[PDB]
Amino acid sequence: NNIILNLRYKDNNLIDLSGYGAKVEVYDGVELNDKNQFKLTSSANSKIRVTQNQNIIFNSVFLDFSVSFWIRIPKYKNDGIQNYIHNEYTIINCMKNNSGWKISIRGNRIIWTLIDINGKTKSVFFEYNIREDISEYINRWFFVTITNNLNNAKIYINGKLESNTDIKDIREVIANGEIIFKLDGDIDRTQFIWMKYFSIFNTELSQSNIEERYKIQSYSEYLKDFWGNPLMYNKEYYMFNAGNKNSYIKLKKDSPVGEILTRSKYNQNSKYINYRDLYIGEKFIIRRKSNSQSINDDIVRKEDYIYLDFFNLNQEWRVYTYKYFKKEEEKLFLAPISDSDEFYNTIQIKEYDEQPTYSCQLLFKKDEESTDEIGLIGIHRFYESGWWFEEYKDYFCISKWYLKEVKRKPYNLKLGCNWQFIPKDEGWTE
Amino acid sequence: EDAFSKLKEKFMNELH
Ligand SMILES: CC(=O)N[C@H]1[C@H](O[C@@H]2[C@H](O[C@]3(C(=O)O)C[C@H](O)[C@@H](NC(C)=O)[C@H]([C@H](O)[C@H](O)CO)O3)[C@@H](O)[C@H](O[C@H]3[C@H](O)[C@@H](O)[C@H](O)O[C@@H]3CO)O[C@@H]2CO)O[C@H](CO)[C@H](O)[C@@H]1O[C@@H]1O[C@H](CO)[C@H](O)[C@H](O[C@]2(C(=O)O)C[C@H](O)[C@@H](NC(C)=O)[C@H]([C@H](O)[C@H](O)CO)O2)[C@H]1O
Repeated sequence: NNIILNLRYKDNNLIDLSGYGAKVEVYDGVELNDKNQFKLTSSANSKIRVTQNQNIIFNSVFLDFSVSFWIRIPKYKNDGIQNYIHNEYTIINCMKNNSGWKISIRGNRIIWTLIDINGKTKSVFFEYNIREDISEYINRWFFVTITNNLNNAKIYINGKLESNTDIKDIREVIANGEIIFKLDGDIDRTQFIWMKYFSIFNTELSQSNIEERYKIQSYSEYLKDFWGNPLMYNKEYYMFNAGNKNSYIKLKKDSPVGEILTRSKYNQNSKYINYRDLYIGEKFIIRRKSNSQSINDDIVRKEDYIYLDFFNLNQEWRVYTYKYFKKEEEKLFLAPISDSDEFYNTIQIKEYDEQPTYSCQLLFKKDEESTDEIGLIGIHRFYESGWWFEEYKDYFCISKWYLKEVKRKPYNLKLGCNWQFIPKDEGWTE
Repeated sequence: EDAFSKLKEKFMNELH
């Protein structure tokens, strides 16, 4: 409600479904999908022009409005950190007679600029850290909302207030110009931005309305990968533990188990950046257990029954749990595909969290029918060796312990039963 | 073959 522009995918196109029937021109250089995602590149013809309807009556000038959208901003090039930090570029422009708003990016900053008839210019921005071992923001879908009052220009991220500027010094802003979606500034030939669900409202939205909107635009039947795109069957993925962020799974040498190693890090000499490597450890692949069920698309849904496979020695291997583990946690068995009575191979994929998340849980069961729970896949510190000094070592494991900890509310984000799946993505190079 | 049987044996060695 109060919505005055609402860009949505429809028949190989973007259209205003606000109910005010704006004209939208998508040029040949914009990539679209039925997931409502669209891509702006460096190309001259990667642009969208939106003309607001001029046969219906709207405000000539206005300073009580809001802009909502999701964005996915690719990681800096390691050898391009100078240009990234310094070179500001517009992504969305709405200016008639040298006044109105624009959205722009300078490296790890997203910037909201107002300009009045007089030419007074005020900005509010949101900067994310590019020294984090694992960023919540770099190359990942997140939710932006910018509200405007007479007093305050606010930026909310994933439903939470983050930045505030005083804009009482600005009285008059023209908000009825053409909205041009286009990368405009000294960008690299390879620069691009993904956006979805771009909306404009004729009101300043409450924090409550922004958080309800974050939760609804986040909800799906289907699970999501590390980047925030839909999780897929038959797709190569690396595995991230949300509970042990700097951990990764590797097949132990001459042993059919998964040892947990520490992620390698950014090794070059830039003082401005640091990250943990993401494209390390075993390459996993998700398979549907059943083909007799209806499987029109390759999208992984909550409560689906899967096999969890990985590649070893140019062969597809599988993750099993031993059937008879008396202990509270056991090392998983990583071995070729095999009908063996001594091991379970069936996983149900769960979402125990009720807040928006990209994490999922992996529940071993007897059969698709059996109603009893064996344990959740996680990580555990096991006794390795020593009598005087005791060596302990992390292994890829199952645990009954997790079954009780997933029931506690608010959901414990720190549990090692919380996994994300990371495919190779052009927006992350290391 | 029983290459899988040699891994099941190594797995049993691994978890005590
Ligand atoms: C710390 C520990 O050893 N925990 C293991 C637990 O150990 C038992 C005793 O400790 C507690 C406890 O967990 O704190 C004591 C509490 O008082 C109990 N809870 C309550 C309500 O009071 C709790 C209960 O077990 C649970 O409530 C339910 O059962 O147990 C511990 O003191 C004792 O110590 C041993 C010791 O080994 C001996 O050397 C010594 O002689 O004394 C005793 C005798 O052996 O052992 C107790 C068990 O016998 O036991 C449970 C099994 O019930 C687990 O093994 C638990 O360890 C957890 O195992 C799970 C897998 O099952 C994971 O491996 C957990 O590690 C990770 C993970 O989730 O993957 C690693 C993550 O990095 C970490 N998150 C981080 C760091 O970000 C998460 C973890 O979820 C978060 O840290 C918490 O939010 O843990 C691992 O902790």
